[PDB]
Order: sequence, then C-alpha cells, then structure tokens
Amino acid sequence: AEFVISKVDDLMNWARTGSIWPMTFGLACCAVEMMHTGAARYDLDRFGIIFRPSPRQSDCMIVAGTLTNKMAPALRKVYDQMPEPRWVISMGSCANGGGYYHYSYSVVRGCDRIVPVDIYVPGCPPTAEALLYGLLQLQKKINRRKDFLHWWN
Amino acid sequence: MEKLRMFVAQEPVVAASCLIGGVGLFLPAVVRPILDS
Amino acid sequence: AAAAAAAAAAAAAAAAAAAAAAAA
Amino acid sequence: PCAHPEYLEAVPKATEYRLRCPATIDEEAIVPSSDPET
Amino acid sequence: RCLPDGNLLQTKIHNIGATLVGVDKFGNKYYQKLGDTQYGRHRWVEYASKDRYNASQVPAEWHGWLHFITDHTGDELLSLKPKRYGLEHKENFSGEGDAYIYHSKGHTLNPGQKNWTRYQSW
Amino acid sequence: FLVVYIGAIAVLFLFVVMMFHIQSLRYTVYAGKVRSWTNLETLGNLLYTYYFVWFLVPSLILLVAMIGAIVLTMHRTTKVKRQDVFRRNAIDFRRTIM
Amino acid sequence: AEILGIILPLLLGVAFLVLAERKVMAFVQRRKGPDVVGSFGLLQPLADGLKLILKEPISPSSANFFLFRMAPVATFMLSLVAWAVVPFDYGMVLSDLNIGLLYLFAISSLGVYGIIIAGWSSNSKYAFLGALRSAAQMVSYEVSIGLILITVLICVGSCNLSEIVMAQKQIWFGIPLFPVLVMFFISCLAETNRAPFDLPEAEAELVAGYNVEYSSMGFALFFLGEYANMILMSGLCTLFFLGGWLPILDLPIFKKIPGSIWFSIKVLFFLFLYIWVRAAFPRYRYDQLMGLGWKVFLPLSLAWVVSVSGLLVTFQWL
Amino acid sequence: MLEFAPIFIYLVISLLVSLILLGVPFLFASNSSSRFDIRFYLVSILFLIFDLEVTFFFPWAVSLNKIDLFGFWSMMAFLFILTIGFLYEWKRGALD
Amino acid sequence: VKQTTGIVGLDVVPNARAVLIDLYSKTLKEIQAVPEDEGYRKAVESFTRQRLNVCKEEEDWEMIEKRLGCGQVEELIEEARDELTLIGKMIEWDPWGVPDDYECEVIENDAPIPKHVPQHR
Amino acid sequence: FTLNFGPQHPAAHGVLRLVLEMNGEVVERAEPHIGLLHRGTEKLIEYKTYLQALPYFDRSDYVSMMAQEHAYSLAVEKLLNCEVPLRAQYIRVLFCEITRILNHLLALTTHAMDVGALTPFLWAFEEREKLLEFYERVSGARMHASFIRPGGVAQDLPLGLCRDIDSFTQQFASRIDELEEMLTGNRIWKQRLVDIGTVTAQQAKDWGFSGVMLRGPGVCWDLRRAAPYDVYDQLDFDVPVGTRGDCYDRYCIRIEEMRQSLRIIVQCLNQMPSGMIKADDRKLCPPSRCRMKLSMESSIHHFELYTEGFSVPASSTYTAVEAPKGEFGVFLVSNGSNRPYRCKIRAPGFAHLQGLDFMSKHHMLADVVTIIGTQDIVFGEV
Amino acid sequence: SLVWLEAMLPLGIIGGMLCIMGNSQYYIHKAYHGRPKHIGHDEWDVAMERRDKKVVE
Amino acid sequence: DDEEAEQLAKEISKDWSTVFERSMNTLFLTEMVRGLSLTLKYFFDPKVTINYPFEKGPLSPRFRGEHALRRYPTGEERCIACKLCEAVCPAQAITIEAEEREDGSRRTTRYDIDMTKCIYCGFCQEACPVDAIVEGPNFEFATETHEELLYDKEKLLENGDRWETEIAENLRSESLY
Ligand code: SF4
Ligand code: SF4
Ligand code: SF4
Repeated sequence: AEFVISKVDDLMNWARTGSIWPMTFGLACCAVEMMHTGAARYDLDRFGIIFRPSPRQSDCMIVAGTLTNKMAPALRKVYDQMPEPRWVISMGSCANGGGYYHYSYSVVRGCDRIVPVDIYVPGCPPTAEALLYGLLQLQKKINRRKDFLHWWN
Repeated sequence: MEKLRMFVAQEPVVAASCLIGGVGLFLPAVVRPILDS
Repeated sequence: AAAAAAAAAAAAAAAAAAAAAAAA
Repeated sequence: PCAHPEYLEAVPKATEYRLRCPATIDEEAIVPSSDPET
Repeated sequence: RCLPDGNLLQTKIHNIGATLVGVDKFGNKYYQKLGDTQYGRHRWVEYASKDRYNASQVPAEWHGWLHFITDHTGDELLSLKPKRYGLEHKENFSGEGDAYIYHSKGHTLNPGQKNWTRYQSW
Repeated sequence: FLVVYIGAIAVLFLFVVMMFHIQSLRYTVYAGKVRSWTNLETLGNLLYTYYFVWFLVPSLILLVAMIGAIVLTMHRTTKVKRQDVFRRNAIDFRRTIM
Repeated sequence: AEILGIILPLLLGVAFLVLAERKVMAFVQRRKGPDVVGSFGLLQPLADGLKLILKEPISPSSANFFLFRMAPVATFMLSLVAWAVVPFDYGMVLSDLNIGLLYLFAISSLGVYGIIIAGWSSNSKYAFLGALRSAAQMVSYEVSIGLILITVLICVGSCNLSEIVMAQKQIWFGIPLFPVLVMFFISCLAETNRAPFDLPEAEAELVAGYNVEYSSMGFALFFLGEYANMILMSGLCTLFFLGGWLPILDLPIFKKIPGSIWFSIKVLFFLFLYIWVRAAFPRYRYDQLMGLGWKVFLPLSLAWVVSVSGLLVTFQWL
Repeated sequence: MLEFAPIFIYLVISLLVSLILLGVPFLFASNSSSRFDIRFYLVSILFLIFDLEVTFFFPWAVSLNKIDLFGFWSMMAFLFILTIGFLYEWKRGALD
Repeated sequence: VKQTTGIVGLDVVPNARAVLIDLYSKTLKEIQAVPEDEGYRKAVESFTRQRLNVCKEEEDWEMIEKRLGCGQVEELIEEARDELTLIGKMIEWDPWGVPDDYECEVIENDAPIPKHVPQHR
Repeated sequence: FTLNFGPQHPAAHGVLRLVLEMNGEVVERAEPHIGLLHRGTEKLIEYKTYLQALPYFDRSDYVSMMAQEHAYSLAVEKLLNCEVPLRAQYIRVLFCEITRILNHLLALTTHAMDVGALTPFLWAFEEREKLLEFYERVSGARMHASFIRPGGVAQDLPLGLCRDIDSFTQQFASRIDELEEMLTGNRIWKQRLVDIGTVTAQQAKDWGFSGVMLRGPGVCWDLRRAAPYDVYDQLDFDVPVGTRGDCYDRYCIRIEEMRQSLRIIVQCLNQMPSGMIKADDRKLCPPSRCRMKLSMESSIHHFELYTEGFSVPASSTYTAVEAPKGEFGVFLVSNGSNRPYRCKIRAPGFAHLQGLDFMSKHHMLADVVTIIGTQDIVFGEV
Repeated sequence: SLVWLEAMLPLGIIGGMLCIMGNSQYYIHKAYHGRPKHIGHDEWDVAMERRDKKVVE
Repeated sequence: DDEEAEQLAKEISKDWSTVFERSMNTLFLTEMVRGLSLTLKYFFDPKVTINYPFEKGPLSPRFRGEHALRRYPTGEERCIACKLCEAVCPAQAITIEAEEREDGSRRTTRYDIDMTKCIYCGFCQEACPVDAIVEGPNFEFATETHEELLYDKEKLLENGDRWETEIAENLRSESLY
C-alpha cells in the first residue's frame, strides 16, 4: 500500500538526518561558538554533522556572524553550488536577522535576504547547545520531508 | 673530527645512511674473509 | 626559484623573559 | 616516559567541581555597594 | 530499549549506576549519576518519548536542575511555580504545522490579523 | 613493462601532452621441473654474476640519464644560474658612463 | 565469481573505515565520534552513503561520460585488484602469483595514471596542478617503498606474498628490520595521501583538488578508493614486516590460532596507527615532504638494502 | 602464469562492480528532491631512473644465495653508481 | 664580545665605539647648517656632544652603555644614524624660524586621570 | 599569477579573502581584502550611549571578548576620572587574563589546526569550554559577556567562582604542557613554523604590530609592563619575548604567555580584596537593584544611567590595553553628550594583517595559512 | 576503563570484513575444488595434477 | 650572518655522545613518539562529551537566553510601560507602545522584542525597574521561520509564566548581586 512509501520516506529522511554535513559559513564569533559546537563537549561529529570546508558537497550551510553587504554575493555564490537537497541554518542574531547591526549600512538585515533559511538558531551568541538544538531542529525539518510521497503526488 | 660531527648533526639521515650502509658494505668486505674458519 | 627558503635551523630554545623578573 | 612527572595527575576530568550549583543560595552574598564612610 | 538507531543508547548506557531523581508530568525521567566521574555528565533526562524527542521538552521546573544552574529537583520547585498564572510547557512546536507554530498579529496566518494603521479610516 | 612503461614513460608522455600541448604428443620431461625457477631467479642467476658488465653498463646509462635530465631540465632553477646575478663595483661606471 | 567475496567485504570495510577513522580520531580528541546514527554510529557509514546517493547533482553533465566518469572507476578498480595477491591466511590468497610483489608495484604504477587522469579531466588549473603534485608525491615515495620491499625481499626467497608471510615463521621482519617498518609505514602514509603527509589533502585543497564534477559518486569513490588503498597499504605493512597471518607461535590453550583473524588483528593495528598518526602530527607542506622522500627515505632505504644484503651475505643467512 | 586468470577475471568483475557503484547514484534522486613546473619533469625522470634501478634490484633480491658474494658485489657496484648519480642530484639540488 | 642584541634585525656591531664616534662627529659637523637659535640645534648639539664624549672616554661597548644609559650601542647607532638622516632632511624644507603671525593655541587642559586606566609607566 | 586564496577552513578564519599574486608556489605578494566583516561598528557607536556602546567591544574580537570591554571601560574612565575599587580591578584583570588564556587557547590551536594538528584544537576547546563556564557564570553569556562596564564591573562574582577558577588553574599547567608536548617538540611543527614569517624588529615597529608579534622580534614591549593599567603594577609576571621572530617564536610566546596569564590568574585569585564591585559614583555606575527600588535618589540615577547615560565630559583619549591579539586601543573622542563621538577602535589585526604582505613574501603558498595563524587574525577587529 | 571499545567496534567490523575477504575466497575455492588452494604451486604440481587426473582414468 | 649563525648553532652540538643523542632523537623519531604516547593516553581516557538532547551543558542563573516578560504573583503583568528597556536596548529590539488601560494603571499595548534584532546582553533585565523583562534560561527556541522569531507584543513574552518557576528561582538567587 502506501506503507512502503511511508517507510522509504522514513529511510531517505533517516539518511539525510543522520549525515548532514554543513558548509559552515563561520563569519565572526558565532563561528567560535560553532567551533565549540564542533568541539569536544557538544560533538557535532556525533550527530553525523561533518563541517565541510567546501560548498560542493554539503547538505547544510550554518551561516553565522554578521553577513556584511560585501560578503552577501559570496554567500549567495556559495549557496548556489550546494546539491539540491540543501538547507541553511542562520546562527546568531546578526546572521538570522538584522541583529546588533540591523541598522548598520554595511550589514544585510539577516541572511534571509540572500539565502532561503530553514532554521534560525536564536540568541546573538547562541549557547553551543542552542546551535546544537537548532541542528536538532533541522533534523526535524528533514524528518518532515517525505519526498517520495510527493514524487508520487 | 669537528667537521665530521658538524655533518652528523646537521644531516643525521645521510650520515646515518652512510653508516647503516657501511655496516653492509663493511661486513662482506672484511667480516666475510675473516669467516674463513 | 631563488626565493629565500625557510631554513629550519635556528638557535636552541631558551625561554627569554624580560629583565623585570625579581626587582623590575 | 611522557609529560607525567606526578604533575599531570592534575587531570582535566574534575568529577567534583561546581559542587554547589550556582543558583543554590547556601550563603547569601552581600556585595557591598558603597564604602561605609559614604 | 529496542533503539539501536539513536544516541538514546548512550543515555541507556548511562542509568546503569545512576539514581532516578524525580519524574516530571510529561514522563521525562530525570537521572543523576554523581560521585563516579565525568562532571557535566552527572545529570540528564530520559525524554519518555523515545522517538520524536527534542530539547525544550524539559519543563521549567526541571530545566534548572538539569542544566546545573540550581540544585533543586523539579519536585522541589513545583511548590514555587505560581498557581494563578502558571502555564504548562509547549515543547517548542516550531514548524509542526500552523496554529501550533507561533505567529505575530499581522502574519495573515494568525486568526485575527490586526491592522496597524494608527489612523482610523472613515 | 607495466611499471617502467605505463607508470613512468607514458607518464612522461602524458605530461608532454597535458602541458606543452601540440596543437596429445608432448613428452613432458619431469626432470628440470623438480625445482621450477621463477623468471626473476633465472634472470638473477645471470645478470649479476655472469653477464654482470652488461649490467654495470646499464648502470652507467642510468647514471648518464640522471646527469642528462639534470643538465638539460634544471632550467636555470638552481646553481646552474641561481648562483647570483653577479656584479663588480670597480669596473662599474656608476653614472660615469651610461 | 569469488571476486564478490573480496570486493563486497572490502566495500563494507572501507565504508566502516570512514567511521573507524572518525571515531578513533575523535576518541583521541576526547570526544565520541559518530554515535547517534547507529547503536554506536555503526549505521553512520550507511547514512553517509545513502545521503550521497540521494543528493541531486549540481549539473547533470552526462555528456562527458567517457573521460572522467570512468577514471574514478579506474582508481577504485586498481585499489581493489591489488587485493587479489594479498593473502589473508595459508591458501587464502585469491591468486598466488609467483611474482606477486612486483604485481603490487605495477598496480601502484597504474594508480599514478588513475590520479593523473582524474586530475587532468578536472579543467581547473589549481586542481590539476594539485593532482599532479599528489601524483609526484605518490610516485616519489614509491622508489622508497620499492627499496623497502627489496629489503624484505632479500630476507625472503621470492616475491610470492604467501612466501613472504611464510618466511616469517621464525621471526617477523618487524623485529629485526623495525627501522624498515617505520620507513614502510611512513612511506605508505606518504604513498597514499592520508598522513601527516597530506598537503594536497589539506582539508580544503583536497575537495577542490580531485575533480570539478562531483555528483557525489565521484566524492564517495575517491574516498572509498583512498580508504581501500589505505586498507591495502596497511595489509602490506602486515604481510611483509608483521607476520602476515602468523601468531606469536606460543601455541596457547585458550587460542585455537585462526589465521585470517591474526591478519585482521594486525591490519587493524596498522589502520589504528594510520588514524592515531593522523590525529597527533602536523602536515608536512609538500615542500618538505618531497624533500623527505628523496633526501630521507631513499638514502635510509638504499642503506637498508645494502645492510640487510650484507649482513645476510657474510653470514650465509640467505 | 596459471594463477593469472583469477586476476584476469578480477579486472572485469571489478569493472562491473564500479559500473554498478556508478549507476546507483544516477538512478535515484528523481525530479523531486603557472607556465611550467619543470621540477615535475625532474621528479618524474628521477622516479623513472630509480624504478629502473629497483627493477634491477628485484632479480638480485630474489636470487642472492645463488650469486654468493660476487653477485652481491656487482650489485653493490651498480648501487655505488646509483649513489653517485643520486649524490650528483642531491648536491645539484633536484630534490626540492 | 657581545653575543647578540635581543632585538631581531639589530645585528650586533663589533666596532660599536668606532662607528659611534664617526656618526657623532658627522652629526656635530652636519648640525651646523641649521640656525643656532633653534631648539632642535641646541638639543642635537647637547646630546650628541654628551654621547660622543662618553664614547671617547670609555672603551668597551658595555661601559658606553653603563655610563651613557640609553639601551644598547646598536640601538644607539640606529638613533645616531636616524638623527643624521633627520639633519640632512631638515636642511631641506627648512622649517626653522617662527613666521610673522604664528597663532599657536596651547589648549593645555589638565583633567585628573584615574590611573587604573593605562597612561604609561 | 594571481590566486584568490580564500578561507581554507571556514569557521576558523571566517572571511579571509586574500588575493595572492604568486610565483609558482612562492608567494610574491599577498593582498588581503577587508570589509567582508566590516560591520558599521565605528559608526553605530556614535549613535548609542556609552553603556549601549560596550556590547560592541565583546563583538570586536570574538575570541578574546572581555579584553576589549576592558579597553573601552578604561577609555570611559580615562575621561570620567571614575576611580574603580580594588576588587573591580582585580576581577577585571582576572577576566582580562582569563581572556588572554581563552584567546591563546584558540589562536594557538586554531593555528595548529590550520597547520594540520587536529587534536590540540579539541583539547584547547575543552579548556575554553571550561573557561566559558566562568564567563557564563559571572555575567551570563558564554562568549559576549558585557561584564566589564565603565565604572568597575557589571556585578560581583558568584559565591563559588574563585574556588572553581582555582580548581581550574591547578589543572591548567598540564593542559598547556600537553598543547606543548604535542606541538613544541614535533619536527613537523618546527619545520612548519621555524623561519616562517620572520619579522625583524624594525618591521614589527614600522607596521605597528604591538602584540605577540612585537615580542617575537625581541622588542620588549608589553603594555602591562609599559603602561600598567590595573593591579598589573602589583601582579608579578614575566613577559616572554622572542629572539628570532619566526612563527615558532610567536607560538612559543603564546604558549608561555598562556602560563604567565596563569600566574596572573592565580595571583588575582589569591589576593582579591572584599570591596565594592562598582565605583561608588552612582552617576557613573547604576545602583544595585536593591538600592534603586528602596532609595528615590538611586532610582533617579538608575533611570538616567540606563536611558540618558554618563555624558562623560568633552575630551579625546587613546586608551590602549594589551589585548591578546595585541595593543587593542580605542581612541574615544567624546563630545560632552551622553553618546560617544567617533569611538575609533584601533584593533590589532588591522595592523597585523597589513604585515601579511611582507611576512609571507617568498614563503610557499601553504605558509600563507601559517602566517594568518600566528597573526591571530580575527576579522571582527578588521 | 573500557571506553575505547566503542571506537574499537568499527575496527572490529572492519576486521570482521577482512576475515570474510580471506575465508570467503577460501571456502568458495574449497568448494569448486575439493581441496584447499596450493600456494607454492609450481609447474611440477600442474604436471602432477595433469598426470593425476589422467591416472584416476 | 645566517651562514655564521648556522655554523655556530651547529658547532654548539658538536661533541660525540651529543651528536649521537641528537641523531637518535631525529632518526628514531623520538619527539614524535612522545606525541603518539600522549595521544594514546587521551584515546583511552574518559571522553569530555555530552550526548546533548538528554543532558545539557552547565549554565548559571545569570545566563541570558529567551527573553520573558515576568508577571506579579497575582497576575497583573509586571511590565509598567516606562520604556527603559526600549531605551537601554543596544539593538533597539524592543518596541513598546503604552495605553492607560480601563483599570487606570499604565500597561504596554505593544511589547514586541525582535529576537533576531536582539543581542541577548541582559541590559533589558538590568534596566527594567520592577524586573518585568528577564531572560529565561531557555536558549532553545530555534524557529523554522523568521516571523515567529520576532516575539509578539506581550503574548509570547507572556509565555514566561511557564518559565517563572525557573525565572523566579534564578532571580531569588541572583538578587543578592
Ligand atoms: S549575532 Fe551576536 S554572536 Fe552572532 S556574530 Fe553577530 S554579534 Fe556575534
Ligand atoms: S538583551 Fe535586552 S536590551 Fe539587549 S538587545 Fe536584547 S532585548 Fe535589547
Ligand atoms: S520591561 Fe521593564 S523597562 Fe520595559 S517597559 Fe516594562 S518595566 Fe519598563
């Protein structure tokens, strides 16, 4: 019946939620907090998250820090070369929304102006666990995909 | 010799190759003719 | 290329503080 | 045979550290605001 | 058990010597394994929803004890939660459909989208 | 053939392309089979003891190949010309002659 | 045929080696590695795989399909065919070649092609020069591995790998020629890239250093290739120097002495050594690296052929 | 030679295996989700020479009980000429 | 006898005293080209005379340092050579003499500074 | 031959956008591109009060947070003449020095992860996640602890923080030793660092390095010995000063400066006077919650200090402390009003990253990441 | 402490794969041919195998 | 000079049984085996890691996370609309509009903190006179969509009633400072 489709979606989502390697656009301190979320205490290699250093092979892109109006084209160019089942996480106030620099001329009012965002880690310096919970919310966003059921319409 | 020690300090691996290799070019040179008994 | 190669020889490690160890 | 001259025995894993969790007021702090003469 | 598909196995590899300190309303069993070793790993929570669990399901009565901010188990702060305005937790339904997610008062998804025009038209 | 042709020589040639583009009745005698000599053993029983000078001469040919690849393709990238630009002050006019 | 029984288990070995490396190199860094996906991350390799398989391409580009869509196939086929002659236990080699060792040398000399071609088909000057540098490194620590194998060959009678592991019944060549094992390991580290010797594999310069059209299959096949080449070049430090499938020969009552289990234990030791030595040491910069394969591991390898030939010719130990 | 047929079929079966590993990603995931660096010629020619001399090492390695102390010294003369070439390359500076 | 100046780049000079005497004589000779009634010439003359004097009296570089308390003789040579550069520069674009108007506003404030701020020692 | 050498490992050096004009593998010139992290900090501070201005400073250098709040506070006390207590000074140093440790623990092992050593990064970051248990405990936020306010310091330490900082300092000599035994002895390290980015002292002075890159070259110049700006004139500590200037001296300094900072932490712990936490001048320091609620005159100041501000008198000073990166100084022109007036932030990394052009000339392309390593280039300050 | 066993487990299930690489191509060849594989299988042994299959008629 | 510096730095280690010490510590890589040994000691030691969702990192009652508008024990939002936090806010996240309610006591018709445009510096918690706005230790409120992240006027910041049991605890323990 549909049960086979439900289980193949569960399987695809388990894959894409188990191994989700983000191109960590670590601009600024939220990259230092992201480095703590990649560090020994809160493992991100535990949840499968492997910080890729290249946009070419990466399921996610944890943009962190102040997206400057000059690093906006570079972020967009990097986001355009991720393989289609990609997601973006905004980490820190400066990356998710205007932030401390909302009214700065050189700061875009949140990466939601350049890349379409799927989970905004909240808190200007998010606790390393908070970025980790943002990623555990991206995992939920994967677990709600069911792409096969939609391919069968 | 002072320069010999300066050469076995600055370049340990070409001065301990011409000595891990002497023991191979020296054993059959003299140690084998010694083994006439 | 005649560029200056990074010669990995140097003087031996000797922790060099400032003169203000005991009495400034 | 390594950096363990009976001094690395101060190891990172503490296991008894922040024994009094912060928001537990065993002693009520005072934190003086002004000098007594003022 | 029966979950070799999660890190829930790491928690269930804990609890071997741990003592159970209380259990909140939602079922989350709050454990404590002190004395043995590894400070920072001596207070956790078993979410009682072995699938579909996530953080923030830990109510405010325990979210103190469990982050080591206090030493008051939720069975002790439950005598301090205010009865008049006290509200149960909400699990942070972020994305799980509208009317569960939160909405501002102009989002056009919020029932009763208010109009902000300060001038009252004629 | 594999090694010293398609792991060295046609590697060279690939480099020269990529860069510098051009634009029943047998009677098996069971003697001599009691100790089967692998091809390496029955080349070494000869090349290094009996015909050893035709083996020390290819030694000299490999040495000449080393000297040749050095003197040819050092390409003025070491002491061949990296000695110095070279300059002498006393002969130098230093603005006396342009 | 039974080539499935040596490629499929090797595919599983590589897939679980990505996890073994992440997990061991993580344990080193005081942190549990992949630990949520499976019971202990045991399903994490399948998750990485099934993810890479389900990732839509960035551009289809199935037109250029004969140039660089079979070059990773070539690299991987070579890394897998060098496993035939590797014997896991007495009479468990798939094809006992009486010149087995030289065949491994030839397979490496063709892996050079694999790298060069798969780098030239990537029309990226930086990536192509990176692939050429990686090939020159893999081939400069091949004269040193060659001479190291000439040492372990002088000790043995023939190139037959089953003989090289049968010639160690008395003592493993790791005990007398330990300095050589250190040079074979430090060369197998450098022949393959995964090492203190991986500037072309500096985290970023690797991905942008093998190809331009990834499509995921290329990324996985290169890493599956690097990890099989690693299982292989660790299955050589354990045939030649360690006793291929030989116990310590104490003949215990508790131990019934299986052969392939001993070969497995030793290749696990050398894989764990690959990981440990990736964790604990800085990279060599490829400009000191090439000056270590010529100026350090070639003189110290030549000396060893003359030392293990001399000391075995004087006293008739040959 | 008789044992070469297993690897002869190994090449083809590994070709098949790699072709399947190639076709697996292709099937899934449907509609909806420097002028010249001559040192690379010097390093290359030098590997060529040193692999030629390893090719000459191999028979001398496997047959050294036969050539008692004379094949050894002839190979050591060949190796001293190798070493003179390698020292001329080291001093001239091709190993950089 | 000096092994090395701790400073990198300031190479130890063996003939410290001699080049110091040379530089200070050059400085005394070159400073004559600036007008006498300029604070710069009084300063140069005075300290160059003091250092040239103490360099002529003492012999070792260590005694030059000990009496002339100005660091190390290598840094002293750096200072003297930089001073020669400045005197040969000051000859050009001569800034000497006060112009006719010369409106100079000594905005000499004296705010009390708390001293847990840096200032200097 | 131009190469657009960008961020090799993102999340470590975020917006590094060098444009290297190479010569084969030898770099002939390195042209860094700035502005990719140019938030409007030197403009946004002109628009907010002296209190609202402080949080920008922990966001100026993101790996050494409180050092910049301490450099700003000392620039709004240089004007205010706001004498802070002894306990405020000792806490302020015990956290400026914990910040020196938090920075060298990152700027050493992030550098050591760019070079290739993967494990020192994670050991040092466990250490940093121990020190952020102090930041987060004393103020609230693990990284941006807007804690060193102009008058004194935000609020007193919790009643168990010195015991924990002690239990950390006892076990921190061993962590430095491990970071040292893993990197100092290695021949793969020395080779990757010795004679790399050597800066003769005249160059480190010319290019205004003034940091751990001015004590590599051998210029004994620490603004805690030169211009003692706190209890530093009471605290004993030796400033390690290099003798060659190569990136292996700057590493050895940053790994000794991480021990002298341990000495300063242990001193600040052992001698911390039980005094008031903020300056008694309640027109520069908002009164406590208890007082402003009970006292009407304190409530008025809590209102005019969290809305109006100080209105520090008209002046212009350059207060420079020894931040871990270097001499971080904040040139603070102050119109009489409650908002600053061109709060210019001299940040090392703007002067250091200039040095990349001449530091990495004729070094191999793989060294250009080692130079960026030892400069401690954090682009928030650039 | 037995904490390293979690990191030993992937090396085990990569060692349990080389055991399979070795024993599969052994018990597969031990099936097609009633006898194990002969490693030192020189031409004397192929000649004796020929004459042996010719002796059993 | 570097030539003479090399000559002398190599004539410092030039006495037999010291050239030998340095040769056996650069051939039998000995500096590196002390690296491998330490790395092994850490491979076998307990792991400083935290299986996050089940146990979380230590915090403090001063921890600044999700902003919550407190209430007085007897209902009645504590937030009299003084606008001090709207004034003190560095990022100007809080937008407060005030209206004399029918009861007569001032209250905020609009109290919207924009969490995305918010730096979590705790200035609002300090500036508020009655402790009306405090940061709850939540810090786990990552939202799928940005509009949810803008915390509405006194309705979602009114979810601090759930967090009051922990916020009241943190305030009762921090008020001593
Ligand atoms: S939002 Fe806050 S913590 Fe994140 S990068 Fe911006 S200033 Fe730093
Ligand atoms: S912490 Fe409070 S005052 Fe500071 S920006 Fe955020 S809402 Fe505004
Ligand atoms: S939250 Fe505090 S500062 Fe803001 S309006 Fe309410 S009482 Fe005033």
